[PDB]
Amino acid sequence: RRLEEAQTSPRRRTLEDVLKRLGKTTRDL
Amino acid sequence: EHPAIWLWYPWRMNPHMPQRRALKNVHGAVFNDLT
Amino acid sequence: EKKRIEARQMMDGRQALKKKHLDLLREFHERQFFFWYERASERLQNMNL
Amino acid sequence: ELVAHIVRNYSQIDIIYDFLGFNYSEGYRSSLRRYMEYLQCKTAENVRASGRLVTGDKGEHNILFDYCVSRESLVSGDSCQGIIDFLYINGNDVTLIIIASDNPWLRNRQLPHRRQMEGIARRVCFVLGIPPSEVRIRNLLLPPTYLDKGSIVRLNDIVFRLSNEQSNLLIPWLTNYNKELDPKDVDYTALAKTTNEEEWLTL
Amino acid sequence: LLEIGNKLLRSPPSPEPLSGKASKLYPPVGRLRAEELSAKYNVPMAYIDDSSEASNASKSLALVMEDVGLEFTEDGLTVVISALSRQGYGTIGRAIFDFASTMGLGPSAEMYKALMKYASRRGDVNESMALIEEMKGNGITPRIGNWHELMYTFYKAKDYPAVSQIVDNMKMYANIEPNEVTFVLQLKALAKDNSQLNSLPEAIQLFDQMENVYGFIASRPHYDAMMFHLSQSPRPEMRLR
Amino acid sequence: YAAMELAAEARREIHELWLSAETALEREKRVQQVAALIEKYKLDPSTPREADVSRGLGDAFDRLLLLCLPLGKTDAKGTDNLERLMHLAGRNGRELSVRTIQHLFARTDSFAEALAVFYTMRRCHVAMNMEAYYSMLYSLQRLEEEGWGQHFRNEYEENGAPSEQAMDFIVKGISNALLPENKPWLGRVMFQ
Amino acid sequence: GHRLLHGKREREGSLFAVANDVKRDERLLRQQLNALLETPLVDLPGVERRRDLPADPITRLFFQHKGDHALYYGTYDKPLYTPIYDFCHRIREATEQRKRFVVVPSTIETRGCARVMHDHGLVAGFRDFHNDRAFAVELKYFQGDSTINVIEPCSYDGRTEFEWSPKMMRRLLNTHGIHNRLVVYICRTADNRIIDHIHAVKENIGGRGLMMVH
Amino acid sequence: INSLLLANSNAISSNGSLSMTEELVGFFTLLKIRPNADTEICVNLCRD
Repeated sequence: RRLEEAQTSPRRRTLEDVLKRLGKTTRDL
Repeated sequence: EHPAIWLWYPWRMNPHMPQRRALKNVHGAVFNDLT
Repeated sequence: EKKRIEARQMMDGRQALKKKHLDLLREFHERQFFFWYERASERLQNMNL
Repeated sequence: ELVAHIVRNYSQIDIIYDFLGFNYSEGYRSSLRRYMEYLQCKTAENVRASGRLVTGDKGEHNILFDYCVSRESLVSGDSCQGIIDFLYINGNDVTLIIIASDNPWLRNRQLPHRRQMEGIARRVCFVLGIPPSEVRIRNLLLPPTYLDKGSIVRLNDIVFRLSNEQSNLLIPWLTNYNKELDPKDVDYTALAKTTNEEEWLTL
Repeated sequence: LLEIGNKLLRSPPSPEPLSGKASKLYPPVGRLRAEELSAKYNVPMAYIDDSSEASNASKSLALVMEDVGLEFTEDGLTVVISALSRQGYGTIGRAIFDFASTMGLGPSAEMYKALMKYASRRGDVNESMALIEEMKGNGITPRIGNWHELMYTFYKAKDYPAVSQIVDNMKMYANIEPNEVTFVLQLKALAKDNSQLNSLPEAIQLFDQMENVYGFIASRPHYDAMMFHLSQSPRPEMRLR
Repeated sequence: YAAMELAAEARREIHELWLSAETALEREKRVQQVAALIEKYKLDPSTPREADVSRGLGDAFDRLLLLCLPLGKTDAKGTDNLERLMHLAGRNGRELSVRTIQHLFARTDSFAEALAVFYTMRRCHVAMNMEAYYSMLYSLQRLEEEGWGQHFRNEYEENGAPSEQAMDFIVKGISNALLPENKPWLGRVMFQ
Repeated sequence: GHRLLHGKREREGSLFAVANDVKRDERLLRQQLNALLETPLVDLPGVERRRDLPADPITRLFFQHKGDHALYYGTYDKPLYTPIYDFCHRIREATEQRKRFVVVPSTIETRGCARVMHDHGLVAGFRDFHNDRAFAVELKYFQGDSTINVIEPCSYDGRTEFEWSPKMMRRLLNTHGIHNRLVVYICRTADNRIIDHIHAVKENIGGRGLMMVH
Repeated sequence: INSLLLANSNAISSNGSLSMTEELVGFFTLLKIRPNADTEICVNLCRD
């Protein structure tokens, strides 16, 4: 019952996000 | 300085040694017990 | 199969025990070498004469 | 229909399936890591995860670190005493979770030494600035291919400091997760009894 | 002695220094901590007084032990534990045993035998074997006295062949030669063993060997054990013997 | 005849100096105070004859050797202080005890300081036991471990969480060493 | 790379501390190295792992579990002429000399056969029975005379071995037209467990013959 | 020690420490060994 009720009741992929995930900026390039 | 000790039945103290025995036995098994 | 696997594992455990005992012997030989150094070193001192 | 319902409802049926000892390909180590990280995420409130290291807050010292894989790491012809699977520090306490290897001649090299435990505690104190007074390590042993219900409840009790009712509230299926130690292996039962009955090595 | 032991069991004393004065449970009896004193001078914490509650209790126990006529040491604690265990006060005996063992008067194999005497009178093989395993776990090699106490545990438990098995197993694996008391117990068990058909010939040969091969000279207990066995056989040769 | 009483007086002065430098907070006062004795009693190896009080310093010699150790910074040519006493010991053929070596290397604070002491001992021909050698190497091992632990703690506050290298150092420890802790069986033959 | 271990010595692991002698004993040296390699251990016989412990509770009581200190146990050493032949010869000589203890080699067959002699009541006991090199047999006498009258191997020469069939075991049980529980014949079965002819005939099996004793 | 100092300089990401640079300088000060022009180069790179 708990499992059934808990099943019932409940970005951008650009260049900048990739570069910042990698920890580098366009200027340092 | 230190706490008082209130009883020293003396014979109790009458009764490393394994270290020497083991090392001497090892030396004997290495050299002194060989053809 | 079980018996043969146990035999193989026992052999490997024996190898490990040999490793430990060899490491233990190395110390004894190191200490024995030390006695030789003292005795040998002194005998050479007298050779200077 | 039944498998669709299973996948929809039991989001960690894979963890249950691997815990029961069904997975012969990889065992239960990865599922155990996922379960432990899941409980860490629900026990902390700002959790950052990485490949092998998951951290909570900088004050509560809630860190999980999967050191290596004991089964593959252990070579059978070497003499080394410390090989652990996971390392979890909760506040001021430290625990080493090791999945006991199926080889009785390697379980003994798997269980770390007292002085190595002391060194681990000392390094933890140096790195995280926790005083040496209240640093205490517990060594934890687990069955090789599955988990026991007793093993899981103890893992929750010491690693996460949550009781039985708290555990069953947090994860619904633990209530009736019924597993026992296979009687065919007495060596593990004795070794785990001793290790889990040990006291907190405190320095 | 039972009073002090019951106090120890019900409310164990504290090891904190300057504690025996503030407490009315263990009132006083008319910088190099005690721990390192005992560590470096091999002086048990019982023999050093830091005005602690445990030291107070130890003084009281030593007073009682000397009053009753024995001495405060391993030897006297063995006697005290044996006396308590022969009157069914097993819990009090164990309390005193643990208190002394923690206070520094070690757990000798003879102290373990004095502790086993309680299960010996009762006949509790499980408890006696548990005590043997406690010795083995604490690293005390069980001795001939402990083996006699296990033997007598089985004897009072009415498992007579267990006594013979214990003696044989002790000889072969524990590598301790049989004692005269060993023969006394083993003849006593053979006197009432029925597991086999050969109790009487086995006892006859055992007596003959313990006299001839072992060199021992039979005493009153040996004679009594042999004659009690020989008396229950209506066979004229055994009556003559 | 005066050499004997002078050796006794130097021994008593070293006794009282060991107490004086019992809370030696400032490093400068201690190092120069111990340096003063060297010239005042002319302990330099240039005095082989009876005038040397080193041969008469039966036990206070070790205390004097240990007193001049902490040289963390502002050496002012400090290492020569240790080197002179070490040369005296080497020429006298005095064998340093394991306890003396352990206490000496205990008073060090940094891995480089301990390394400098070790190389001073190797430059001079001083004698000791294999036990003392193993204790010395264990001291260097612990010094390295503490230094790396300090570095990782330093980094921990900036990064807010321990690094993967931080935890892997917590588990592994210092890398290859002549007395590892994953091999606790080795060292028993030497240590007693 | 991987190098294989050829002999039993290499497989069991052996330091070969001595210079070139490959067949040097090494048992003592390994024993004392392991001993100083440690005191929660008692001088009772050790077993390398728990599941090897005896089934009988009283024997489990005497046995203790030790990880690798269960090896190299023993005090005595090993004193052509296969071990059963030599065992019979030594016991016969000691019995004729009216001695008390006979140090005799400890192999699977010799040790099982000595246990069977104990069960049938020909030896008073043993010492150092858990040794894997040699163990002492405590011989038993009755009124100046020795319990063992004759003891001889199945291979009267040191060379030829035999294989007793169940018909052979029944032959022995009914030897010379009597029912024969008096002289005891020992046989090692196909399961490497040593039994006397009474049990072999009861179980309808035979085995390799070891000796006879009475 | 020049190679160790260059290791420190190139190890800005892999356990880079100015205190460890100070330790390597202490090696030169205390071990009684003449510094070098390449030592100057490496101390400059570590400083940068």
